[PDB]
Amino acid sequence: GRLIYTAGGYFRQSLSYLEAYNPSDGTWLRLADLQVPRSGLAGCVVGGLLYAVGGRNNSPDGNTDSSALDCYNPMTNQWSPCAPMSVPRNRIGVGVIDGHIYAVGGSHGCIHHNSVERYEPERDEWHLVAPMLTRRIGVGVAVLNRLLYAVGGFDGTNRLNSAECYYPERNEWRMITAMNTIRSGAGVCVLHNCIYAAGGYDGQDQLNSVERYDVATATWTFVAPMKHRRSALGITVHQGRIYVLGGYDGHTFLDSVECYDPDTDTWSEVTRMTSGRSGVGVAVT
Ligand SMILES: O=C(O)[C@H]1CCCC[C@H]1C(=O)N1CCc2c(OCCO)cccc2[C@H]1CN1C(=O)c2ccccc2C1=O
Repeated sequence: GRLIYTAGGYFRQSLSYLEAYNPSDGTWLRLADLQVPRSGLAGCVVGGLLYAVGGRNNSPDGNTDSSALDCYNPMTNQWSPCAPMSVPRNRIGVGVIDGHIYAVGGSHGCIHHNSVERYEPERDEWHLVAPMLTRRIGVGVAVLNRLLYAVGGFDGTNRLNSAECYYPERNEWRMITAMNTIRSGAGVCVLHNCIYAAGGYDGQDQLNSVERYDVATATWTFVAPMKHRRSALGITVHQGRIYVLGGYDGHTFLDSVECYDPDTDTWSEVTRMTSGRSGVGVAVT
């Protein structure tokens, strides 16, 4: 009985919502709020515990980029703060290998990070690893074949279609094939040995198209597009299906949740969030 957790987001100001969707019965749970409201964060799971990483607190009182790591235990319904990152990271990407959380790219004020760092839950310590070849904010991250892929984003001057690949054992980055479309704030995940890149922003318009990286052929190819255009969308996989949650379409903050079936190559709206939002962090446990 794994649930889809969504944490934080933005709608007029940065949000503190933690809510859990159940794809079996379609119910939404109302869990303990984040201690600090955050947008542009990322979510992940290690050892049955949900982690909220980075982001930014937009309010009427002002703006503050977050270096925070906070840990949620579904058994206790309690948020506990963890050791902070070396620097604040808004519009962050996150991935997990051997129960270690990688925090990739993002912004602090005018700075656009190429730097990367790794968290050890057993020691409660962050440590820097080799930096990315490109500065990326709004970067999508995916873990495949025990390698951490960084996909798309924004380097301060240009929106990016390029992508690169981290090698944990060698501690080095390597550029892979570039995407068909330029994407910042895309939903990036792994399903059936492929990296999917859904939606995002190309510089002009928000996108509904989805493309899929195959490792053997080393090529990106398009699959069925989403019903609604969206950037800054939450994304995850649950029982062999991709779920995209919310986002921004240039005018509206979406409450819509669409679900991809790779067998039929079709998207469909499975539920709606309790309110519309963009820039959420998502994970499953
Ligand atoms: O971070 C920010 O300074 C804030 C500024 C206020 C709007 C929210 C937030 C933002 O700008 N976000 C959301 C996070 C995010 C992102 O993070 C993914 C990890 O969770 C990756 C790529 C792009 C974005 C953007 C998308 N976005 C909007 O929602 C939006 C609304 C109105 C005008 C322009 C924009 C826009 O550009």
